[PDB]
Amino acid sequence: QDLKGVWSELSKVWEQIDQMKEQPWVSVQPRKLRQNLDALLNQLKSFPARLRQYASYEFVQRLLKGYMKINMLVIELKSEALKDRHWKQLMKRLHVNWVVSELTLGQIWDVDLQKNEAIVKDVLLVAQGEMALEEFLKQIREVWNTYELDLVNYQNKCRLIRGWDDLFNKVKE
Amino acid sequence: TEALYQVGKEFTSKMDLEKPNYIVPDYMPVVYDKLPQPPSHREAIVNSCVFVHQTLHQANARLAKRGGRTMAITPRHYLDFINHYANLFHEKRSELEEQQMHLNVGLRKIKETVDQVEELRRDAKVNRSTALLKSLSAERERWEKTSETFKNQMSTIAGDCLLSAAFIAYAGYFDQQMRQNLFTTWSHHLQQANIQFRTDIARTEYLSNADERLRWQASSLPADDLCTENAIMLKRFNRYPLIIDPSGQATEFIMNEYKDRKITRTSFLDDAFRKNLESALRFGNPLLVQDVESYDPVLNP
Amino acid sequence: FVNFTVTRSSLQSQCLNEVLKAERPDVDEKRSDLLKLQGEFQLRLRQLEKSLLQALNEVKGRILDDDTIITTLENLKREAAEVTRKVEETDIVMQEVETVSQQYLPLSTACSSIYFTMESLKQIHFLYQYSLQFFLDIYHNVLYENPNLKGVTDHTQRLSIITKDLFQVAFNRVARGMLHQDHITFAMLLARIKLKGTVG
Amino acid sequence: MLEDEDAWMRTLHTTASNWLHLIPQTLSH
Repeated sequence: QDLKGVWSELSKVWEQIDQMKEQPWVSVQPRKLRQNLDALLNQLKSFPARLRQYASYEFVQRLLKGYMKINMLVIELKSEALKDRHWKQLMKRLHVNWVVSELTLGQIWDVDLQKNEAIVKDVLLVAQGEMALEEFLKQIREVWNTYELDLVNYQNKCRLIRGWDDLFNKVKE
Repeated sequence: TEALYQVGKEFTSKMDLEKPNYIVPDYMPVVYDKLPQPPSHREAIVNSCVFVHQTLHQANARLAKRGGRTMAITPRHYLDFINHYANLFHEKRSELEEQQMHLNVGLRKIKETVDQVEELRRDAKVNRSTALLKSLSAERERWEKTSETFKNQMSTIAGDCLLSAAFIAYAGYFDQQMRQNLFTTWSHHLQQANIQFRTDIARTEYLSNADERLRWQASSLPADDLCTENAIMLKRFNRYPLIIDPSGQATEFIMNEYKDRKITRTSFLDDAFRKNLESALRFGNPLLVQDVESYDPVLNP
Repeated sequence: FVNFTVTRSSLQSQCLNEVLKAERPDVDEKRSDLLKLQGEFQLRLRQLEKSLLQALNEVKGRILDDDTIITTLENLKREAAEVTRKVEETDIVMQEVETVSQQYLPLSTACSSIYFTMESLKQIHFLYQYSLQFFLDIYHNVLYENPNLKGVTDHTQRLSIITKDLFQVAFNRVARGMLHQDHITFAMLLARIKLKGTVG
Repeated sequence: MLEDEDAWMRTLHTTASNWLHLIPQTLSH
């Protein structure tokens, strides 16, 4: 009859975990996810000692502990560095056919991010490097699209260009 | 001492430094007066890890006493030492476990081959199978003893990594004589604490495979014990290195080693230094910066 | 920090290793073999087991093509015993190299003192600048291209001849690029170095 | 002592002590 008690007290935790898992991947905020997971773990810690002996409670506590442990990689997966190419690379390497618009937090959670941390680290490293190069090209585009040649009047005959040192220094850089 | 002890324990807690048969010494030397008593293996190892920092501070003070050029010792040296100790302990334990697993697989295959030749003896090729079996079983026995040796290697790994980890972290500026003096002091302190470590340790050999040494000698590495130890320090570094090379061989060595990665030369005195540093940091190519006597502070972060 | 700086002990070790390599190569082998009883020999011994296991299960009843696969198993039979002999003979060899190396140590100390004196020569005259390549070339001449060593096989005579030729060639090479006033000074320095290194 | 670096300050202490002892402490104006 204590099986009914542990199942009834664990049902609410299961509903909240599933509701979090059903959230679309775009709307996930990892800090809010950590807050919700911490609330769930503290709620689990308050169960009667009789329920805690069961394997189901240990399994659910271990599951939330694993989600907390991979919350770091979840934060890294919300990085703006990742693009369509990097999502394709993750899908190919992890052998998962995700749909980026339709992706949910649960699908990433149940995929063994803990075991496959090396692949995730490699892909996000490549994403960081490519983001660095992309933002450098963005800086070039913005600077040269917004650069105006300064002009200073010369004896009321015309305006000659001033700032050769700055222009040549920027071009050389 | 307490801060070093606590920051050591919580960084080396993930490591398996537990030995159920650690015979506590009758008289132990202690830097942390509040050590748990009788100390366990983890407690003794962390106390020795603090002994490394304390002895290095004493050595630097002694070098100042005799007029020698001293170098600042800071907590980051201790953090780098503990990080190197953890990485080295994990690497060596992983290597030994891989070798032991491969030898177990080899014993399985040797038993399989014994079964195959026994099947072939069920069938003048048959007579000489008595010789091949006489070889195979001997090889099997040999591999068995090899497996036994690996167990002893486990019992010796921890202290050995400590005596190497400190060497990678602390004694990089010192001369060869003081490097050996510090190593002997650390080894004596480890012996005093009953921590098991190899008696005749070769630092340059314990931290590098001969393929790497051959590759370094292929590059412009003057082949000496000090130069090999320095080359190791340029491989197992957590913090970026400062190469004091009046000869100039080490710069060429770094250049030849990282030529595949397209390393580029720069100096602080050069006018176009900051932009080259910006490019190297932005794109990830390795960099060598010369003339750090005029060290710019922009490189501090 | 990574210090690639020559010092007294570093040059002493380099010179001692060079002498052991040039004049007692057997001890050089027994020394390089004492630092190869660490990972090198055992790594090769099991890397041969890797090729053995590669060519041990490649069988379909053709293991006894001639009942001569033992050759591949004999190539590992030899080395193991050999690397089991050296592991057993690792205290005799260590004591032997220690005793033989201490004999050639005064030469190493003299070498370090001579080179550091040549480095000290800068503050006597601006021209008196000599690289470490200069001292090492002097030593290569004294050890390998020394005509006085030809026909001498006893090691003690070779060591004495090497020491005397080291002092002589160092003085000749340095003093050929010095003013006549300072020849006596450098000779006095070398005489003091030998007096430090002389026995009795 | 530029070649020799073993005690140099042990002798230099006595030498400087003797030099201080030799020079008079003050010169009256």
